[PDB]
Amino acid sequence: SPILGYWKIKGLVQPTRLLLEYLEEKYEEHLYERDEGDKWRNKKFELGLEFPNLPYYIDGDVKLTQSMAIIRYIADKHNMLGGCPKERAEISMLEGAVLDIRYGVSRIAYSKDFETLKVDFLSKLPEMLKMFEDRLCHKTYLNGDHVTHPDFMLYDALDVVLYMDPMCLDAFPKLVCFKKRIEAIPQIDKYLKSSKYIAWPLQGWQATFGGGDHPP
Amino acid sequence: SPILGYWKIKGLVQPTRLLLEYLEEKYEEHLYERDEGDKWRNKKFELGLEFPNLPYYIDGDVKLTQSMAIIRYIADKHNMLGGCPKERAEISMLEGAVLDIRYGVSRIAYSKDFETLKVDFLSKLPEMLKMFEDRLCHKTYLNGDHVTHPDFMLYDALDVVLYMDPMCLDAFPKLVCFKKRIEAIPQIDKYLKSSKYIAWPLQGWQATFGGGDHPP
Repeated sequence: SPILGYWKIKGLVQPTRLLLEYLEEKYEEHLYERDEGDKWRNKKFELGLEFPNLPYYIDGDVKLTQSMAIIRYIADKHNMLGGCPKERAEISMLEGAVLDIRYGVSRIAYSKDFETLKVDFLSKLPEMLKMFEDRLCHKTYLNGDHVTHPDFMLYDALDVVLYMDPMCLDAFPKLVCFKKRIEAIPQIDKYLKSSKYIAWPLQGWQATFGGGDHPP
Repeated sequence: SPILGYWKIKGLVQPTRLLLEYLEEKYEEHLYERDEGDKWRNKKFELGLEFPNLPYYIDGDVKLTQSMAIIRYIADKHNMLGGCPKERAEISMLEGAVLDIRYGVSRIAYSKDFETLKVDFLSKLPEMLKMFEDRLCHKTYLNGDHVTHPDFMLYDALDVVLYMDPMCLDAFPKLVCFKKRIEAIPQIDKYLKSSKYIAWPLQGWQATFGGGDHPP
C-alpha cells in the first residue's frame, strides 16, 4: 500500500493529502513529530530513495521524492493530468501560478523580520489572486467541471494566506466561494473533520509565521 | 514559428532554450534588455496570457507562462515526458531535485548578504550533487540512454554553480563528464558557439551573484 512520509505539519504535502482523500485511495501516512528529526536522519538513507528528502512516496517498486512529482503521480495514475499536450501544460501552469503564492509565503515565513516582509508580499498578493478569479470566472474549478489537483493546491494556498491576512479574500468573493465549494466535496468534508486532519502548523515549527504548536 | 519571451539572461529559461536547440525546433525569441522593463509591462497584458509573467511561450493560442509548464510542454510535444506513471514521475523527481539546486542559487543570489550565504549553500551542495553522481552511475543521461529535459536542467545548474565555485565538481568527475557530454551533442555545441547564445548574466542584472553586464 501507498506510504506518504512527511512532517506532522501541513506544508508542502497538504495538497497531496487532500487530493488523496478525494480519490478515496487507500494510503498509510508516515509523519515525523517536531522532535523526531533524528528518526528521519536515520531512515533517510535506508528507504531506497535516489534523492532522499521529505516528503517521500513509496507504494512498491516506486519510491518518489519532491512534493510535485509525488502529487503529479497520484493524479497521473487516475488520468488527471490532461488528455493532450496543450491541456497538460495548462494544468502545469496552474500548478506553477499557485506555487508562486504558496512558496511566496514560505520565503518569508522562517525569517525573523517576517512582519516587515509580509507587507510587500500582501502588497503584491492582490494581482496574483486576481488571475485565479479570472480563471475561475465561468468555471466550477480551475480546469472546468472536473476537480484537478491544482485545485487542492490553490485551496491550500488560500487557507494559508487567510491566517496571514483574513481580509485578503474579501475583494474576491469568487475565491471565497471556491474555497467553500472545495470544502463541500463529501470526501474533503470527512477529512477536515476526521482525526487525520492536520490543522496546524502550516510551516515547520521553528517558523516565525505559521510555525508553533498552536494557532495564534 | 513559436515565440519564447524572457529577459536576455540565462535565468529561468536557459534549460528550455537548450532543449529547443536540441530538437532543432525552430522558434523566435522576444528578448527584454536590461533597461526594457517598461516595454514588457507595455505588452505584459496585450498578449492574452491568463497569468501574465516571464518567461512566456506562445504559438497557436497555446499561451503559457511558468518555466516548468513551458519546458514540459516543448518536451511533451515531442513525447519526452515519460511512457507511463512511473517513468513520468521519475522524470518529475529529477525536475525537482535539479531545481532544488538551481533555485538554491537564486534565492541567496539577490541578497546583499550573498558573500556569507553562499558559504552555507556550498557546504550543502556536495550532498546534492552526489545524488546526481549516483543516478549517473551506469547511465549516460539521467533517466536512461535517451536525453530528457532534466538533463538540460542539471547542465544549466552545473554551469551556474561552477561560477560560484570553480571547484565544486572536482569531487564529481562523473558530472564534469556529463557536462562535456552534453556540450558534445552537435546541435548543442553548435548553439553555444552561435550568436543566439546568451553567455551572461546568470541572474537578473540586479543580482549580486551572476549579475552585472559582464562576468567578473
